[PDB]
Amino acid sequence: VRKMKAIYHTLNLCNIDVTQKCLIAEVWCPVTDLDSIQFALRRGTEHSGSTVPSILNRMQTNQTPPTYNKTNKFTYGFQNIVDAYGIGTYREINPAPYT
Amino acid sequence: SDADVQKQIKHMMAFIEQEANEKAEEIDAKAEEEFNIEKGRLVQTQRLKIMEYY
Amino acid sequence: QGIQQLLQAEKRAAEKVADARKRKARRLKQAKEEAQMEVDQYRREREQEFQSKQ
Amino acid sequence: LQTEGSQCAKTFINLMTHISKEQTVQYILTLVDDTLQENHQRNTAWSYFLPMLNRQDLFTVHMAARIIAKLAAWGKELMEGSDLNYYFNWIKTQLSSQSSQYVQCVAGCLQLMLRVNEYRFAWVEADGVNCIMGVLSNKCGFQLQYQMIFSVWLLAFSPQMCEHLRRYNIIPVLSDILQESVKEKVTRIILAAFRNFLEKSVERETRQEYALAMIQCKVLKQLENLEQQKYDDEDISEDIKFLLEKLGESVQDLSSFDEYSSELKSGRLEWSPVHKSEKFWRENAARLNEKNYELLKILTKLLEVSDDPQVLAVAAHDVGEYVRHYPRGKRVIEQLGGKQLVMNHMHHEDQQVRYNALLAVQKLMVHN
Amino acid sequence: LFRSEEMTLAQLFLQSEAAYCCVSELGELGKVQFRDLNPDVNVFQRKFVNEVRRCEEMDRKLRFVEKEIRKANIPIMDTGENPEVPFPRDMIDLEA
Repeated sequence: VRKMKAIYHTLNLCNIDVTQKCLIAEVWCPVTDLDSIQFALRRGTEHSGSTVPSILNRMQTNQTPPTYNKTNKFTYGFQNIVDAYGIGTYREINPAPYT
Repeated sequence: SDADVQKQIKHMMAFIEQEANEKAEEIDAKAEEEFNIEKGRLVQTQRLKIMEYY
Repeated sequence: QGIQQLLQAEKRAAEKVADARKRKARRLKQAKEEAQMEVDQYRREREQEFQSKQ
Repeated sequence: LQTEGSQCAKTFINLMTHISKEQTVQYILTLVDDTLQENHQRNTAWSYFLPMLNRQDLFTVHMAARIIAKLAAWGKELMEGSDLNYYFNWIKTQLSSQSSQYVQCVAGCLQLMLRVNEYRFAWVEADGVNCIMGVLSNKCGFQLQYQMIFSVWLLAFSPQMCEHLRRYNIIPVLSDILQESVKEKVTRIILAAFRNFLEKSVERETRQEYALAMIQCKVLKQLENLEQQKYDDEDISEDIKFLLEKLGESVQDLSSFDEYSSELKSGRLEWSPVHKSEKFWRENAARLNEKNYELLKILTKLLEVSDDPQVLAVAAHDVGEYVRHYPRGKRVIEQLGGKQLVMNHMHHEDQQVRYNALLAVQKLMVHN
Repeated sequence: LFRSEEMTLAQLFLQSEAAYCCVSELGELGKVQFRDLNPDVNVFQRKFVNEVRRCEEMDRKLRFVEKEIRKANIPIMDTGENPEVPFPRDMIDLEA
């Protein structure tokens, strides 16, 4: 039930639904992680019984992107110690491998 | 893959004919109550006027 | 982008429902006026028993 | 461009048959389907084109089925219903679910024939309606189920056909399709199929379609949250409010005690919504004493002499709800010794009659 | 890992029938940042505020049972196994 509440919470976060009877979502995602989401979304719509595969359009806007760091079980403590003072911007050098 | 803009016009326009035909053929099939059984209201009314001459 | 292709596509899918909403309010008037064409015709359906009892 | 197509049809009909080039004949048949889709007359020749069709090619079997549905469902003098009972048997093998890539298309050709009224009477008699029940059993009914529910929705208009289709398990099989509700257009036609069923019956046998169909199934509890959802199509929002008001009376109109008296005096004591409803037991507080408290004594008598693996839990529930609503009835069952019967029946091996009699014996002694 | 990870702002096109199944499979993967398209709306009229109430009362009754078992001291085993997401056709059956 706590999963199903979360999916219905982020569908409230999803499309205005004025455009069609379908949902549009502008999500951020890693560029090098893009084969894994498309392989999951292709078989994710198969469970619903739909013959129409959902598609993924790439945008070229100018909104500021968030940061992301590959986080292990070891380097998580050294990451949030650096992250406590200030979040890093897009593609600044993370001092956490040096920390 | 540049085929996404083709895949967009592929099956999302196939959703249009799902709304186009199958919703209008629903309304086109709503004639048995709006034409056929409303035919039976007045032809039973003027069936009295056959009998009053009869 | 893709939603600009979907805005007029939704509109033509809404329009194909919209003219179905109006031909069902048009034939509905004709359904009452085709049911009173028997007034011209079912008096001739009365006419066959006029010769029969005569 | 509009070229008063009237003449040269006999030259086209002779060309459609005699040509061994099946690639060109499929193109000849597709031009006839495209042109006659929005226009008038092109039915002895319609019977003549049927024998040359339905043979040895995947394109001509459904393209002729497109044009023979357009010919049969349109026209006054072109209405040739004697040829219709001829036609159904040839394509009934193709109407079976053993074909691939064409089960969706001939269902669309089937809907055109099932549109007009007189065509439906000759259909269901020659049918063996199990062809619909075959595909309604799980066979990937994403679009296929929408086509077949649209077919039976057409079959609900004429009143005498409603008592023809009721010799089956239709509506709880259909409510099993309703609880899925993934396509969001199958639910708009299967709620309309529930309305066209229920509205067009001139009988008291609409109550046959509650007990099989509505009150004894997981549909009326589903219709409460169907109202809570946010549908856009305005006929759906009036379809639910029509079904909720038709089934809103349908729970308490047998929740009368008469029926319950028809249940108690005749026996068999089945599971019914009259037992779980508290507005039933709000009404018949003194009605067991209106029957001179025999009506309770006939209920503990069937509780006594019979083992009843199912309806004893109903009988244990019936004495429990009365006792909570009349404290003097606790003294009544003491004079009959029915409390010691529930004491024995709560120790039964079955868990349903154990759980119901445990609530029954604990309602007897709330206060002493 | 001295430079960063780089983000895309891709755009999803999820169908109405494939609206629960894809997002639930995206949550098991866990690499998306769903952004608010309409921030200027209230807490209701978000198309799915009806059953997110119903998931909260299903959570409310389940918090009551979890209080009840530990009050009776029957400590429940975990047996760590992450289950799969329940479909909405199982959601109606869950309240019963």
